Amino acid sequence: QSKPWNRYRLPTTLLPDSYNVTLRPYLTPNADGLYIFKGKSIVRFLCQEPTDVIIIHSKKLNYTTQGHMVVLRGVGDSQVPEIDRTELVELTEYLVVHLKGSLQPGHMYEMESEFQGELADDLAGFYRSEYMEGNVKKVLATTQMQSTDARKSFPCFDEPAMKATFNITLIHPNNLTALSNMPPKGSSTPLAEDPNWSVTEFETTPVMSTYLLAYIVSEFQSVNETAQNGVLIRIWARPNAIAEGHGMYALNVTGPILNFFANHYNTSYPLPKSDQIALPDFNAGAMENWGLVTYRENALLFDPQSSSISNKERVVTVIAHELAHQWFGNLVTLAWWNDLWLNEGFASYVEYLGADHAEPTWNLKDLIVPGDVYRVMAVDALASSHPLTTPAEEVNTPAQISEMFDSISYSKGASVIRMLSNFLTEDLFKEGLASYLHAFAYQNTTYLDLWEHLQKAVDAQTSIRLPDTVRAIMDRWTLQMGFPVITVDTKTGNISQKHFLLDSESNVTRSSAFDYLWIVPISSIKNGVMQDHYWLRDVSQAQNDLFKTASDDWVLLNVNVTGYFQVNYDEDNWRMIQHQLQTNLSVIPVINRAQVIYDSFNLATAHMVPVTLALDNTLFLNGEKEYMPWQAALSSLSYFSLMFDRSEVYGPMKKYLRKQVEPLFQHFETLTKNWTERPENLMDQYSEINAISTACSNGLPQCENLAKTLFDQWMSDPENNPIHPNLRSTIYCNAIAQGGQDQWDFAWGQLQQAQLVNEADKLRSALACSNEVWLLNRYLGYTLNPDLIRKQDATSTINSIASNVIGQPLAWDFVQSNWKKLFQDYGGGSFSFSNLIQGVTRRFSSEFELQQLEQFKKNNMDVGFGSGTRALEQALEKTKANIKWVKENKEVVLNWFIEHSS
Ligand SMILES: *[C@@H]1O[C@H](CO)[C@@H](O[C@@H]2O[C@H](CO)[C@@H](O[C@@H]3O[C@H](CO)[C@@H](O)[C@H](O)[C@H]3NC(C)=O)[C@H](O)[C@H]2NC(C)=O)[C@H](O)[C@H]1NC(C)=O
Ligand SMILES: *[C@@H]1O[C@H](CO)[C@@H](O[C@@H]2O[C@H](CO)[C@@H](O[C@@H]3O[C@H](CO)[C@@H](O)[C@H](O)[C@H]3NC(C)=O)[C@H](O)[C@H]2NC(C)=O)[C@H](O)[C@H]1NC(C)=O
Ligand SMILES: *[C@@H]1O[C@H](CO)[C@@H](O[C@@H]2O[C@H](CO)[C@@H](O[C@@H]3O[C@H](CO)[C@@H](O)[C@H](O)[C@H]3NC(C)=O)[C@H](O)[C@H]2NC(C)=O)[C@H](O)[C@H]1NC(C)=O
Ligand SMILES: *[C@@H]1O[C@H](CO)[C@@H](O[C@@H]2O[C@H](CO)[C@@H](O)[C@H](O)[C@H]2NC(C)=O)[C@H](O)[C@H]1NC(C)=O
Ligand SMILES: *[C@@H]1O[C@H](CO)[C@@H](O[C@@H]2O[C@H](CO)[C@@H](O)[C@H](O)[C@H]2NC(C)=O)[C@H](O)[C@H]1NC(C)=O
Ligand SMILES: *[C@@H]1O[C@H](CO)[C@@H](O[C@@H]2O[C@H](CO)[C@@H](O)[C@H](O)[C@H]2NC(C)=O)[C@H](O)[C@H]1NC(C)=O
Ligand SMILES: *[C@@H]1O[C@H](CO)[C@@H](O[C@@H]2O[C@H](CO)[C@@H](O)[C@H](O)[C@H]2NC(C)=O)[C@H](O)[C@H]1NC(C)=O
Ligand SMILES: *[C@@H]1O[C@H](CO)[C@@H](O[C@@H]2O[C@H](CO)[C@@H](O)[C@H](O)[C@H]2NC(C)=O)[C@H](O)[C@H]1NC(C)=O
Ligand SMILES: *[C@@H]1O[C@H](CO)[C@@H](O[C@@H]2O[C@H](CO)[C@@H](O)[C@H](O)[C@H]2NC(C)=O)[C@H](O)[C@H]1NC(C)=O
Ligand SMILES: *[C@@H]1O[C@H](CO)[C@@H](O)[C@H](O)[C@H]1NC(C)=O
Ligand SMILES: *[C@@H]1O[C@H](CO)[C@@H](O)[C@H](O)[C@H]1NC(C)=O
Ligand SMILES: [Zn+2]
Repeated sequence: QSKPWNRYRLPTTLLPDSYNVTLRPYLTPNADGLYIFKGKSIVRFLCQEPTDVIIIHSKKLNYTTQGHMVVLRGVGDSQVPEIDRTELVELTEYLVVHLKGSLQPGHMYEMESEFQGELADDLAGFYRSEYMEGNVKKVLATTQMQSTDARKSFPCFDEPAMKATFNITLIHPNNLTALSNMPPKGSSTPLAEDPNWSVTEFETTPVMSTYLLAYIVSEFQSVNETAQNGVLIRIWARPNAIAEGHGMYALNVTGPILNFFANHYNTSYPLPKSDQIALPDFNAGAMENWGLVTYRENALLFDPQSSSISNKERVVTVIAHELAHQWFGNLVTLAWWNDLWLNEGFASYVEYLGADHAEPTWNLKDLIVPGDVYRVMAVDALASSHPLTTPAEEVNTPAQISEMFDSISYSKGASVIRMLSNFLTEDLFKEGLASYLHAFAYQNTTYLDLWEHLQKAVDAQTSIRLPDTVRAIMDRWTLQMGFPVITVDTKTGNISQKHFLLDSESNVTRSSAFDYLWIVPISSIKNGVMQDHYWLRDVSQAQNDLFKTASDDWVLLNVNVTGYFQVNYDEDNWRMIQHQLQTNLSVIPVINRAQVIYDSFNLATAHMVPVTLALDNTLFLNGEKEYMPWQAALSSLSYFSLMFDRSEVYGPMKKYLRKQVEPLFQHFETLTKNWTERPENLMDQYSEINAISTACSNGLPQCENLAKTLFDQWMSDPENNPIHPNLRSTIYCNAIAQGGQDQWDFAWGQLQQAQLVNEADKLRSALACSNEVWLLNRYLGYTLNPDLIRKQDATSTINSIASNVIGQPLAWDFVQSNWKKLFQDYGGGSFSFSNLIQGVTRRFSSEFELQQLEQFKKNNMDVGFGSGTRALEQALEKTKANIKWVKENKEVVLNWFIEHSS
């Protein structure tokens, strides 16, 4: 038999009841420059099955406990066995307490320890974060337990189902504020041994998972609101950020969001208070710690004076996402990491619902389609994809756990759950969801538990009828990878499904229990009129008159793309759809106007329609005012720009896009009153942003003029920037492009003195738009100077230069030549050679450029490629694919653009 301390999963012989944890960060280094934290903990646990060994998680902790690493006591009048020895097993991250006798079933024990670890700047466990206020480097102490890092802060049974209550105490400098999951018990008191420190105890948590604990010591201040029901709401940030009002939007939306979810979940917010904190350079983005959610600054803070509308959208949705978890994930927790998709998928879906409550005019629910659905289909339409579900017994190590957090989990998770809610109807979905939350509150679940509760709700009504059980249906979408293309022959109404792969030559080797057949919910509209709903059963082919048309009619499947699939038609039907969009576009829902474009380009890639059919699907856009369909086109064509923008194809492409976008440009010119005032709602602001971007980058003289006027204006009065934050990135870029070193030097100055990251980002990126070789090269010369360009921004800046058709050869030469600086930057901070390689080689699409990539690889003898080693092979393989796609497409595409550019 194997020794349990060499297994990655904990025994089930002992379960925790409750913990006391006292942590003390030392925010002053020890002289060799080491930061530490000290801790003391007691865990009370119950013996379920007799055992002579206590196995608990511990990671990078030194123990200073008197005697062995722990002291062990009986609770009440329980006797305790003597300890034989305590040992640390690093691989499985265990503290192992060998006893001289056995613990007894039904008895409770208390295990006490004293310990310390590094308070490292490593964003893991209890860690430090350094940042600037004026001339002073500030250091705060914060946490990130997700997923398996609670054990790095104190010894604990560190699996999500082993829930317990926690009594947290922080010992901290007396002028700093201490925060945790729960409110403080009362006022802090001086530490007797050194009154320069204070002691803050927090109220007992509810029964909860280790990965959701948080505790923070900082100088941060807050804005506050007390909801009607007494729930205290705070936004925490740097003193200067709070003073500038940058927390106000977050504060504005939080209350409405929490209220939405309490109703949505039919369950009261389970905590006395809600803290949200903006952390500078929090690389994890956001973390849903129960009652103390952490965010990176740019995710939580908003500056009205400098920030675009998309910045506002990012804030409200990120908040909605993390707050969703305060019920789904935190109150009811998935028993194991193999089910992470359900948790993350669920939040990734309802983030739109919660945000929609806060901003009900913005139509935010739509954004899941571009943002998650089409995003994840790009990777789920590969042979190298994977099922949402993973057997629990395959997910053991901290590395395997981390692999759970990917695109499939979040975005497909969101997509399939949204499909589910839609085919059940939302009211039914909510009833099952409430039932599930009430049944399992403060406990753990698998996805089968959710299915079971949804089934209960289905079985309790008569109106919604399904072709099979909730499980059986969802099994098709969760146990196998990928998704079907549904193809309709409208002459007969024959309808088929096959596993959709972008690469029509690809070999799938992952087998499916279902032979890649799905049970598919199919909505459809015929001549602008909703039809009866239809289910494709697990068959390759079927027939229904729902999908059979006359010659003047059209049909269109998957209304609003609720279903996780793409749709192809016979050419006649495609043409009727096209005719419709050409003559009265408003007959077809805006999301579907986008879909037509998204799907057909994917179908063209897969060789299932000709590419010209996809391009025909953009012809209607000259009368399209709305954001989404235009965004579908821009996303689908960016590859065409990337392949062709150095070729004869490019002039007719530009000309075609100029023709298409001119009327939209004109529309907004009037609507915005000569560009003085933005459109009202989000979608229209977005459409305007894209229209100006598209107009300018394609050389519409009117947009070019606008950019010069505004940038000249700004330059004549630097302190009063006349350019609305929504339009900044285009106007900066186009105007630098048009100009010389005057514009360039001016924007360089602004960059150097910018206080706000986002504005710095815009400037950095616009500077790459110059059409002077000498400026781009000089600029390249700065990117490795950490005085002029932050290191974490160097490869980004190089990529932006590479993106400039003129800066392509300059960047490539620069990367080649200074590659001999992996050995400055695999050592001194990561660097992401991987993203740099992809960026600078993205364009490569000929034999000659392939020969160059090869010849550059012949610098294998030493230096190698570091974290970009795999990227470089991807590059050579992507280039081969580009070579092949350009030979197949260049002629057909050139002539289509010539033909349609007037
Ligand atoms: C986990 O932390 C809890 C909070 O520190 C502990 O509970 C507290 O124990 C204290 C003493 O052990 C009690 O404080 C006072 O101490 C005096 C000492 O002279 C005692 O007489 C008193 O009982 C007590 N105060 C009063 C008003 O009587 C606290 O009563 C108590 N706090 C609580 C219960 O909220 C837990 O003991 C500790 N857990 C373990 C396993 O050690
Ligand atoms: C947890 O305990 C670890 C093992 O006891 C500590 O790791 C040791 O850190 C020492 C530095 O504190 C290093 O030893 C020497 O330190 C002296 C002065 O600090 C220096 O003169 C030497 O350069 C250094 N010796 C060497 C060979 O570098 C040890 O490197 C290191 N030992 C091991 C086995 O890793 C941790 O510091 C300690 N952590 C905490 C938070 O308490
Ligand atoms: C958090 O919510 C607050 C309350 O809803 C918002 O406060 C609103 O700020 C608006 C922008 O500053 C103000 O709108 C207009 O500002 C112009 C500029 O001077 C004035 O001419 C207008 O008179 C004024 N509004 C009106 C209706 O005349 C609002 O005054 C103000 N609304 C309220 C109710 O106080 C915050 O904007 C919001 N914070 C963020 C970051 O979104
Ligand atoms: C954490 O604090 C809580 C709340 O004070 C402690 O809960 C008490 O537990 C004791 C001993 O089990 C019971 O007698 C009390 O009735 C509990 N009080 C409440 C309000 O539940 C809990 O024991 C503490 N945890 C640890 C490990 O000491
Ligand atoms: C908390 O107290 C510490 C110690 O007095 C203050 O930290 C000093 O701040 C000054 C600037 O005012 C620096 O020049 C010192 O080097 C700091 N010392 C240390 C160890 O950081 C700190 O400013 C106080 N913070 C608050 C919010 O009151
Ligand atoms: C959970 O939902 C139930 C059902 O809507 C709520 O209870 C209903 O509340 C309405 C509101 O006036 C009453 O008229 C109904 O008679 C109630 N139905 C039942 C079965 O009691 C309940 O308020 C919700 N709970 C939470 C915490 O949101
Ligand atoms: C994981 O969650 C399950 C429920 O999904 C917990 O099992 C329940 O425990 C409660 C309260 O102690 C009992 O009332 C139920 O009868 C149990 N349901 C079961 C066993 O199916 C289980 O305790 C949780 N696991 C851990 C380690 O806490
Ligand atoms: C639509 O589907 C039907 C089958 O369900 C196809 O009709 C069959 O054609 C085969 C040709 O070998 C005949 O042997 C069968 O007897 C036909 N079944 C009938 C007529 O009911 C038809 O070809 C399909 N048409 C499409 C996909 O355009
Ligand atoms: C398709 O999505 C659109 C939104 O893009 C839905 O239109 C919404 O309809 C509801 C009910 O009338 C209204 O609350 C919203 O005002 C509508 N928004 C807009 C922008 O029109 C439409 O309901 C969806 N269609 C289907 C069949 O689900
Ligand atoms: C897939 O197997 C086929 C055999 O039909 C082979 O021709 C092809 O090269 C293989 N690999 C790819 C990526 O197409
Ligand atoms: C276009 O269709 C919409 C929705 O069916 C309708 O209300 C509108 O009258 C139509 N417009 C024209 C110009 O026919
Ligand atoms: Zn999440």
